[PDB]
Amino acid sequence: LLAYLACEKENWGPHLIVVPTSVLLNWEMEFKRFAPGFKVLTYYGSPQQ
DNA sequence: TGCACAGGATGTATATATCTGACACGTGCCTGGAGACTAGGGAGTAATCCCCTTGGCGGTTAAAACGCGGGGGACAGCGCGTACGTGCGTTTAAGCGGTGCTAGAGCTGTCTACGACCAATTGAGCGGCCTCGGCACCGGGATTCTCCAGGGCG
Repeated sequence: LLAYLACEKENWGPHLIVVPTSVLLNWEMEFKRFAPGFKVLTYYGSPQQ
C-alpha cells in the first residue's frame, strides 16, 4: 500500500509505524528486502542516538 | 690604753578596743484566698468521603554503580628576614577622696476624648467554573569557545 501511494499519486510524505520492540528490525530488513526505493529511519538510543 | 657592762634610745610583733557590712528578727497595707452566679467554650458523638493503599508478575528506560589513566594540585622540606616578642626608662592621665548644683526622674489628682461593647445592612470578598494566550520544549543556524599539533623560535 505504501508503495502504491507513490505510483498512484504524487503523495509520499513522512510516514509512521508503531511496532513492538521485538519486530523493530524485521520492518527495516523487510523494507530493504521488499520495496527498496523507500527511505526508512529507525529509533534507538533515546537519550543520545 | 683596750675592754666589758649597765642602762637609755629606739622597733616590733603582740594584744586590745574600735569601725563597716551583712545576716537576722519584728511589723502592717496592698497583695492573695476563697465563696457564689453566670454561660459560652470545651468534651463527645454521627455520618462522611475522600484520597490513599494492597501484592506482584513482565518490559523497558534513565539513572545509579564500577573501572582505569594520569595530570595537576595537595603536600612535605627547607632557607630567608623582617615583624613582632621581650626587656628597660620615661609620661599622661585615670582612680579616687571630696563638693556645689540642678534638671530631669518619679509618684499622684481630673476629665475627657475616646475606645470597649452591642443591633442592622450589605457589598466586597470568597467558593466554583471554564476558557486561550502565555508558556514548555526543541529544531535551524550562526557564533563563540576551548583542545591539540607544528615551528618558528628559543
